[PDB]
Amino acid sequence: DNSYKMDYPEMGLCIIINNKNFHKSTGMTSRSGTDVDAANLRETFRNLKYEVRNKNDLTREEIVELMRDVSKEDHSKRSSFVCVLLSHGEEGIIFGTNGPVDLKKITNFFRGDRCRSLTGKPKLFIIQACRGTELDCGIET
Amino acid sequence: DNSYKMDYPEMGLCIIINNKNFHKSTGMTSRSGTDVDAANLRETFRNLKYEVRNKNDLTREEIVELMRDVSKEDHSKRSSFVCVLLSHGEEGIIFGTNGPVDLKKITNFFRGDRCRSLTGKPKLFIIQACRGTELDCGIET
Amino acid sequence: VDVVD
Amino acid sequence: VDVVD
Amino acid sequence: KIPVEADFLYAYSTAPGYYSWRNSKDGSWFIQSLCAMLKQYADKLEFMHILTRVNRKVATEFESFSFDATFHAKKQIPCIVSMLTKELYFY
Amino acid sequence: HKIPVEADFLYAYSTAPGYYSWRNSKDGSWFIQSLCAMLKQYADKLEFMHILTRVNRKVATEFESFSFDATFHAKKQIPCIVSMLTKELYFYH
Repeated sequence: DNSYKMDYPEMGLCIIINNKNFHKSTGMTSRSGTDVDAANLRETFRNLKYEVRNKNDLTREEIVELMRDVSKEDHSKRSSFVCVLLSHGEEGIIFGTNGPVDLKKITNFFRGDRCRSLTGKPKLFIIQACRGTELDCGIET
Repeated sequence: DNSYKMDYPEMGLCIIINNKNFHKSTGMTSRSGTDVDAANLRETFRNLKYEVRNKNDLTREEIVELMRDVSKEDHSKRSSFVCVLLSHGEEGIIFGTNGPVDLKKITNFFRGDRCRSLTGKPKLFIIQACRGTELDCGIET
Repeated sequence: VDVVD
Repeated sequence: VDVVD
Repeated sequence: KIPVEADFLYAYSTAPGYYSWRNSKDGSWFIQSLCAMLKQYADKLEFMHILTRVNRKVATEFESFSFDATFHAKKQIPCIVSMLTKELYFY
Repeated sequence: HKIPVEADFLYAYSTAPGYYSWRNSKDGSWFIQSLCAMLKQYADKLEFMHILTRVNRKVATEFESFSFDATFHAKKQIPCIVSMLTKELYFYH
């Protein structure tokens, strides 16, 4: 079978975590323009027939809680799963409003053995976040 | 221009680094079966019209020297560049016969600004090596 | 302007 | 047998 | 069995180790581009090819504008990481 | 008009970040075995990312480790395609 089966009754969930405002504790700036991102994504995946859920300004613990809860639903009639993360980050790390969370902790909930109603189905993670402090100066073509 | 231009006079180089025997002081096993890989790769890319160069049991220093040397060639009449690395490894690391090499140091030689006759052309790195010590237990399905 | 996150 | 890299 | 890490795809906005860029008014370069490409190609292109068009859009059409010379005239490439085992067509 | 210095790279890793990669003593590594097989069969028919996706499915479905060591027995592997490419890649005309 060369193509994923995408004619289940539902395309799947599309979870959007939109972190804009961070705790003074963290010294990270507000992420202006991300509401534009979050609304664009909502509309785009609505048009693809995903059941979209937008979440704003979540702590690390709220992110972990949500992803665990979501991974424990019955995805049996869903074709796929999509998660979008819009935040600050470091390499392998996404920020809740109050601190860092390992991306591996988020995605492990959806592992083939840990979320059986998504076993064999595409699990898409879309990550808008930095991955370090390197700058690409580019090259003239 | 949705597709790379692959009708230059030459498909390009295919560099195969085949590390099988490591110095005993590294404590690292011999990689039985890698000669089968290296010969398979040589034939495969020969049939694709790549100029193949096979290399065996290179030290840490020989790998870096080979990589800068190759990146300093004139790739102007070549469509692409292919490097295959066959060794032990860790996350971000390929092993020479006498020690570890950061993969970023190898690939940095071919950056768009450091290898101008490959700017705009696909640079393919094929890496057969470990990336850590985790085991995938699989899921029955 | 553009900024980094 | 299979072995790891 | 299949691997427990199979059938994931991680569409990163930027390459390992690098900053990712966001326009203060229009949103991030990556998400802007991802949505435009999905809008225009989700009914005709496989997802990897859509994502490749995203890479080209980010790489060619965006360049940072900043009052801070440190952060001015910079570029960005997204990073597609696929552990997928099949092709993906949304239609 | 510039392009990123990291653009137009593809890294075809044999295994997922953090994981062992597997090699058969006699036949070679699962990944290279499958990569050569898929290039042989599809380099004149398919775009390279779709070839590498076929490689992912071959490694994931047709291989499972056989080891006298129970710790290392019956394990699986998924390759990891990392694309900073900006165009489609066809090895044929």
